[PDB]
Amino acid sequence: QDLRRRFFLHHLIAEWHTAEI
Amino acid sequence: MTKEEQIFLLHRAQAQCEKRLKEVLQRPAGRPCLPEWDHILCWPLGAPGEVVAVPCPDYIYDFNHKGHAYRRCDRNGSWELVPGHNRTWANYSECVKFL
Ligand SMILES: [Zn+2]
Repeated sequence: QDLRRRFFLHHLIAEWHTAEI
Repeated sequence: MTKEEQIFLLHRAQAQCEKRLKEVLQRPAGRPCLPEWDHILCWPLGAPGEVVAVPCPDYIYDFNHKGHAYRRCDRNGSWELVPGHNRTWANYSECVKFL
């Protein structure tokens, strides 16, 4: 789960951080 | 921290957000931005017309816990959308390294 935890956060941040800026 | 452990803390932080939202509705005043849960953290009451800054939540392992996430609360009391899109504006660039 070393990269599984980080890649899960990729999804949260991708659709979280809505400032395309 | 494992993936499933991180998901459990998110569910815990989501439960405390529902409490803070159910309580602020029980004690209303003015027209501020209401608490929201955006699947990451719980945005608090926002002063109308100002940028709202929240510390990067310490229950996220991959976050820089010394930075801040930011939202925009307009003078109408609603969280500002992204210009040109139907999504609430939020800047998490201080929390993560890949932004
Ligand atoms: Zn994926």
